[PDB]
Amino acid sequence: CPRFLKVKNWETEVVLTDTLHLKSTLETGCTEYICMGSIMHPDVATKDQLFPLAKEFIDQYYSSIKRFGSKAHMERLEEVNKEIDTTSTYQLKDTELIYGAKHAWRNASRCVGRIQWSKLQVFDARDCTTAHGMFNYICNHVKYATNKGNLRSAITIFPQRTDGKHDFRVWNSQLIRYAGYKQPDGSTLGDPANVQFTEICIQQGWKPPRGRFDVLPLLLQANGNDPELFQIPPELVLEVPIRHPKFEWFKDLGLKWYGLPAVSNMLLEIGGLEFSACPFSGWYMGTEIGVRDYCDNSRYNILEEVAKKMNLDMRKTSSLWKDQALVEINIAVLYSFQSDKVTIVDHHSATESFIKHMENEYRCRGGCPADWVWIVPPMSGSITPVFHQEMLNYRLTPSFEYQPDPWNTHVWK
Amino acid sequence: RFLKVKNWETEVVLTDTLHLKSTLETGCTEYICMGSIMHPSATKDQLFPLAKEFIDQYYSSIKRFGSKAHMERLEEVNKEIDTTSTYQLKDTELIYGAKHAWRNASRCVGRIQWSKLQVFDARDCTTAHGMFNYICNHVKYATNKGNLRSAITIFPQRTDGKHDFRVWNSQLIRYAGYKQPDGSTLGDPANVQFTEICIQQGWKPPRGRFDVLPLLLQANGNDPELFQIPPELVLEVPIRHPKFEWFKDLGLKWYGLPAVSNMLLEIGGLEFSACPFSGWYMGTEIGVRDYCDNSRYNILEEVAKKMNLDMRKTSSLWKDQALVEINIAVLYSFQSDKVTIVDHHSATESFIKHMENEYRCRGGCPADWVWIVPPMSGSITPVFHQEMLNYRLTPSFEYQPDPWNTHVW
Ligand code: HEM
Ligand code: HEM
Ligand SMILES: CNCCCc1cncc(CCc2cc(C)cc(N)n2)c1
Ligand SMILES: CNCCCc1cncc(CCc2cc(C)cc(N)n2)c1
Ligand SMILES: C[C@H](O)[C@H](O)[C@H]1CNc2nc(N)[nH]c(=O)c2N1
Ligand SMILES: C[C@H](O)[C@H](O)[C@H]1CNc2nc(N)[nH]c(=O)c2N1
Ligand SMILES: [Zn+2]
Repeated sequence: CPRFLKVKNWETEVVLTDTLHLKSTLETGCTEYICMGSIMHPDVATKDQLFPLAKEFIDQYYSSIKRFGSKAHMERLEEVNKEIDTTSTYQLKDTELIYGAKHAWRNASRCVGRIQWSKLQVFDARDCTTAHGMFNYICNHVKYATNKGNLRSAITIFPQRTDGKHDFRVWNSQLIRYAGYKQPDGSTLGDPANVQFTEICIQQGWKPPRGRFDVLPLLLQANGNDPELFQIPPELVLEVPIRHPKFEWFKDLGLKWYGLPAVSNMLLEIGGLEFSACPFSGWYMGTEIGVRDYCDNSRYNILEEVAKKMNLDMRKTSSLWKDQALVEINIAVLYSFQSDKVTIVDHHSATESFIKHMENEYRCRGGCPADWVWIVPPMSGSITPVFHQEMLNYRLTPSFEYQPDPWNTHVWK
Repeated sequence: RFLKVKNWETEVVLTDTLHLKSTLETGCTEYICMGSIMHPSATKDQLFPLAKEFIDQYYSSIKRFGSKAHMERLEEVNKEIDTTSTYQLKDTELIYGAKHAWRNASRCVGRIQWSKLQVFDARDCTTAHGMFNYICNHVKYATNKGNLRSAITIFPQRTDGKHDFRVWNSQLIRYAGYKQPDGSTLGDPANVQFTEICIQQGWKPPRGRFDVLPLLLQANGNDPELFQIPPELVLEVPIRHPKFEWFKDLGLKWYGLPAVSNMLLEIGGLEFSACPFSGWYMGTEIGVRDYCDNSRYNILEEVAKKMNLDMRKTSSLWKDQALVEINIAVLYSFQSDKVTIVDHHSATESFIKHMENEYRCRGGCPADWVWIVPPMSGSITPVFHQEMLNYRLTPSFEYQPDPWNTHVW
């Protein structure tokens, strides 16, 4: 591979120079002959696989603290090496765990919020032994992160994978999501995307309220056991009702959303160690809710209903009636979050901050991996700065990876 | 391997086999993806196997692979390369090659139309005056009084790189750009340099906002010469709004014929360095990019003003509101003037149907998601949710160096 790669901004003419890509550790899925850049998703490590991966991470940590080649550095290496040899695995120090989480976020190419990468409260839940404990740790996460509306980003890390038969898993893909109920007539109530999972909860014993916005319970798996259900205390789930600063009729749509965006289905990889349950959260960019959750056809799909109340011409598509209702819905989303003092950021602010982050990363780190397809907002794309920014995508470690859904793999005891 | 692509909205899965036929790099490796890089990085012995491959897929596509017709054509291309270091395409081959280069154009959302393309063979052109005549005919045919028609004019292939035919204009029709004394820019800022090359060549600029640039035509590696297209061939649209009567007072117009002239058409290892091609506009090209790009006409703030919007915080989404209205006006103007235009909803729908067509009859369709998704309202068009595989099939339209960075005067 070439040593220096250039990326250009076509709006501002700025050329940046990337050396970081040389440290690339995982495969992107692309080859010289084909590009999988728009593809969403393109029994444990042996002692001989683990040695190099650990050292790689440890060297990197001691590099970051300006102690590379130090006595403490070599002692730590020997300690890890002996531990992998005696026990087939090793344990991270707390300092190492905190560094790893922050760097997994820093490396997350699909994330536009990374200017905040170094400000992450890390909760070490590695002493957790049961689902009830997982629940306690998660409720504490939610309340801390929620902070009465002034959200703070956090990750809670449960015990690492051992033999693969003893995984900790949060079965929910996000900590806070709404239920979805298929009707006999074929229509859906709630969030249609969550029907499969809503059905799983009901099977496990959940009593469904069968409403439009029912917060799903947590389905929690400790130490490879069958998962158990818990209801998050309602008072811990901050919610915002959606209203419009001009249209008085918008509140009559009976829409609201949850304040805390928290991903619980991904795998944290640090020094070759696998943290299969590592829920993390930050704060929302408006378009996530206003464009995707609300306007995707497979989601709440409210464009039609909103276009009507707006008295828009809906016969030809070239009136752009769809577009005009999209903007208003996203105005209402940002307006309702700011008025209730819940932290939210619009797609203009967020993309602008990300350009500045990316540049500083090029200046200090020699690169900043980014997935344009995820980075560009799902509306008004070219009037945000990221649209015009060339990006290099590649996969540094530590990282957040995808993993199989647990209901596909769980062995019911 | 047989690769699969999923649409996440409809859950339709398609299976791509066609990708196995490609041999040109895309720029990515297993460890670095350059999916958002705009521009990622011949003799007898080089020229033949390519000639062969192209002749082979031609006779395969007309259902006579290994025919007597096929065999002689191969021997034909043999001797011709052996003795002239090149070869000339049959007419039928030229037409097939052009249509398929459009078909293989990953970045093009309009490809449902690929097989309806009027091919003007201009290979007997020898002078810039010649080229100009050919181009005027192209523009006039393709404009067609508003009922636009896809066309391509193909000039003589490269021979030795020293006698290249080149259209210096990157597009056949574009407005001028003037670097003002006070530091502002008049017209289209994208064109400031090219405009200045024209003025330096004798062009008398009217210094207006929307001045059609003259043609700068290079024939056979010679110095280029200026030609103004006759105004009655250049169809333009005044932009007005269906509800906002003040929008006409903005003073905006755009040309009707989108016609890319800076690209290289490659067929059978032959290089057509001058091959302007045109179709018809998708509304967002003008409403979003041309008008609202910060480094282009940059009209967002002005429009938002006339809309009396609150422009103090970005979170009022005032920019978004203005953008939607600008694109409504654009569609409405063209439509009202019986000039062919397509909205990003219609065009994306057509592209998804086209994709399904391709996978069913051809086994795939290379598509560049970064280019296919419109620059506004992305996820409320179907292509946002469509996984697409990108790879490079030939015949293709490629990029080439700007001529002013290579030509020896
Ligand atoms: C602090 C405020 C943050 C903001 C505003 C933000 C912004 C975003 C946005 C808009 C997305 C796209 C999500 C989607 O389309 O589904 C995203 C994805 C993502 N974020 Fe961030 N983010 C934040 C914090 C974090 C944190 C704390 C982490 C991890 C420690 C993180 C890691 C990721 C990852 C891994 C993805 C892609 C997830 C996937 O594949 O579904 N982000 N972020
Ligand atoms: C017939 C109606 C057509 C429509 C609606 C259409 C639509 C589009 C659009 C919106 C773009 C993006 C251009 C940009 O943003 O700069 C594009 C690009 C492109 N089109 Fe099409 N197009 C059409 C016809 C054609 C024809 C006739 C050809 C060739 C014979 C062609 C080949 C290409 C190529 C090579 C690109 C990429 C240009 C570049 O790399 O800058 N298209 N098309
Ligand atoms: C995988 N596609 C489905 C996404 C559904 C979904 C539903 N609720 C919340 C999120 C959160 C995504 C998300 C995560 C984080 C950490 C920050 C942020 N701004 N956004 C995602
Ligand atoms: C390279 N990025 C800037 C392009 C600017 C530019 C200015 N005028 C016309 C075009 C042509 C774009 C274009 C080309 C074709 C063939 C069809 C279509 N609908 N649109 C492009
Ligand atoms: C097919 C395509 O990869 C898919 O729709 C992607 C496009 N870009 C995205 N970008 C973000 N932020 N989130 C998404 O879910 C997607 N989906
Ligand atoms: C950086 C990125 O490649 C560049 O901004 C691209 C993005 N997508 C595009 N898509 C289209 N249709 N036209 C363009 O000029 C661009 N520009
Ligand atoms: Zn790629």
